[PDB]
Amino acid sequence: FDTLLGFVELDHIYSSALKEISTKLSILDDNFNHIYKHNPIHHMERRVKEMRSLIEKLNRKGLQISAETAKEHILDIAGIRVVCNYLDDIYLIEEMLLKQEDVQLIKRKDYIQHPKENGYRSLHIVVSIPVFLAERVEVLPVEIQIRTIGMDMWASLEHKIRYKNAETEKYRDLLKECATEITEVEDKLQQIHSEIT
Amino acid sequence: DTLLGFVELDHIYSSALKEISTKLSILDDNFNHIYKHNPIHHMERRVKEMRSLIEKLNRKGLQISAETAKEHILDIAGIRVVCNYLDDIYLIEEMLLKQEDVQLIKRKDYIQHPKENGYRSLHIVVSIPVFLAERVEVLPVEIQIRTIGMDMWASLEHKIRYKNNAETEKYRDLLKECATEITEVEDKLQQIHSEIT
Amino acid sequence: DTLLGFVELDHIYSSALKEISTKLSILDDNFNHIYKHNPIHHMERRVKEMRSLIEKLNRKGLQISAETAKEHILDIAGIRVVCNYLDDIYLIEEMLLKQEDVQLIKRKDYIQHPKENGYRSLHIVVSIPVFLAERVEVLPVEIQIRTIGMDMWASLEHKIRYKNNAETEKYRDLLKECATEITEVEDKLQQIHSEIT
Amino acid sequence: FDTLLGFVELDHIYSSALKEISTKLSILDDNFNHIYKHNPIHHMERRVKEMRSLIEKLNRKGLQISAETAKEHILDIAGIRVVCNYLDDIYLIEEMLLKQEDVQLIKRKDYIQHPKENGYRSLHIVVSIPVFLAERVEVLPVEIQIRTIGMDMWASLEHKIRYKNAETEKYRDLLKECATEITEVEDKLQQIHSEIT
Repeated sequence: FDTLLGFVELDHIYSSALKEISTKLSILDDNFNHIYKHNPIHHMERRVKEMRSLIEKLNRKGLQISAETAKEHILDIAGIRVVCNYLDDIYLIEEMLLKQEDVQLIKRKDYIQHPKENGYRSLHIVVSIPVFLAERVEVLPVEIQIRTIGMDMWASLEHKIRYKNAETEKYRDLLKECATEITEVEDKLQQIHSEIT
Repeated sequence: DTLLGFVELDHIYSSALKEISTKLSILDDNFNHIYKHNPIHHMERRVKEMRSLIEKLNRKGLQISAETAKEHILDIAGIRVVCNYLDDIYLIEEMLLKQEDVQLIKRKDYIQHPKENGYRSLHIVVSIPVFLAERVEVLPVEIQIRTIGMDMWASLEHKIRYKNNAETEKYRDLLKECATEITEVEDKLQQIHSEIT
Repeated sequence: DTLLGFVELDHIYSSALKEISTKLSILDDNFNHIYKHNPIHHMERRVKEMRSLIEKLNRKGLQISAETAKEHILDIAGIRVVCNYLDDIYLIEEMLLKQEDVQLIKRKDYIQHPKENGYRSLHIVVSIPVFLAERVEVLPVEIQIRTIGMDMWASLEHKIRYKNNAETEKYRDLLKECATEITEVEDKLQQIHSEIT
Repeated sequence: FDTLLGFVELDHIYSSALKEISTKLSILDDNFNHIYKHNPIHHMERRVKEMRSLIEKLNRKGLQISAETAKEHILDIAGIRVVCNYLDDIYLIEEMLLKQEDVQLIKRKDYIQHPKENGYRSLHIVVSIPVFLAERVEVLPVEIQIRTIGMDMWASLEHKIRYKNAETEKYRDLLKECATEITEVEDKLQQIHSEIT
């Protein structure tokens, strides 16, 4: 059906958006290491929301179900997580990214500055990037989650408890202890690395 | 010190290659999504090694430094885009050059007018911005767009000149015949492919 | 349940493809280190999708399950090894089949004896052990070894049959001519390459 | 010089060795995730010792300097670090690897069972693997260091203090605190993950 075709196109163009941001981030990481001897980025992961998740979300909001609706109302269709070696790399990567001429900052939420009640810590920014296609240019939003390795280890276990669902409450306070415990050890590693660089 | 400049040159022109690769990969994928055909067969990136920069500077009587190479050699970074069919070459060019941040610097169409020795390729030098940690660099990249068959020829011819160049005269008439025979069969394959699409 | 078997089939035959890819990549690299020439131009792996397994099972009147497919279809996993020159094909075969953990199952040389329609490739089915988390599987893999030119032909011919197959008769005489013309030029390029090496 | 050639060959064949082990590990990781919903491996890194480090080491031992000497006396010429998500993945990966028919265990040292005085924790195993080359098979040793993410974060900062050299003593006891602090939080994450899987 015609409606179906748009969502296939949607997956493809947002994947291209991820390619654009990944290359910028890789170049930033690589040049920081060249000038300096430190790679701010440990690894990255990319994902594009599955069409079924998009329709569900659109259904939830009571909106007309098409790809054009999806673009307008869901801005983390494309997501990239940037896992950093040290806490200062997180803020630093953001500065290096957002000062680029063709990167527009759309939304920002700093769960490192303001941790979640559960203990989740990450830096969330939505940015827009031009994507040049065969016969047009698309300016597309991309959700970038920037975090430390420890933050990433915490968030993945928490996530694995939630979706797979009564266990979350059972582990809620102990996961908060780990989020606190992970924060503390990462600032000690941060301040040792700050001193020697 | 002089040597460091060339390491810097390699690094930043390699970053330029990543930027242009991503654009091309996105074009190829979008072209395929629209017309059910992948124009690009493969790509190969290369930065000219410092010894290839110096002899070219020497041949021009230029002072031997990375900044002189930067100013005077526009194929320091080169990417070969190998296409499945001859008409794909000109579609990749059109799709690339209409991007606002891609500027055409030089163009020479050895497909429209082959070299006497039989060589064919479309050469365009374009400029691309590279966003680094603490500065932006606009760098030229030489793009050689050719068919698979043109690439097989050029690789062998390139493998006649560099190793034991004296024989370049010995095979010149036979390599011209092969270039003609490759052209002939690629036009037949092009028109069979055009008819069914 | 039946569906799960096929997901398992895809996964383990994909692992077989990784094992054989690594062997071939190591052979290519070592051949290059000794003789200053890379025999392999590129490779493409593919697992036949479940719909391609079922119709083949149906065509044979076989019960529709992953275990029946496993027993009766030896090209579930296929890798195409595209070589730079015709003589490289037989050297890759010899180098691969002498490995103690590679067993030849089937061989058919369409280069020595092309198909009437013009197709050429060397087909060998080999078995490879795949070491999994909790068991070892010895799985067959169909390897199609061909030159770049053979690959261009087969891709177009393959693109005549599957989409709008009626025209397969229309282009049959013209595709035969192209296969002949590709053979002729690849033997000239082979002998120029052999002489300088 | 003739001696030089052997060391070039050495780098190449030990790199092939790394390719063989990487593929096995990737298949193990991927199959564990298929059967179970957990990827034991977070990431891997490969390195082959630089020729200058090999000569220095041979010089240190007062041995004749050739590639053949190097193979005999240096068994971590090829090294792969396997960074695991949880502490139990480390032991588990080892079991899955060493039960494979063509993997021979050569040496083992468990710094997780027995931490270093500084606080370093990792599992070190040297294994041998057949590498099939163009015209021979080589059974080559490979050093595999298996560790947790936290262990890897600890070890990299410690390493960055040592090579870059009076700072090591300054940070010695504080790095020991982090090694202890990292251990504690990783066993809490381990026991939460053990309970829900």
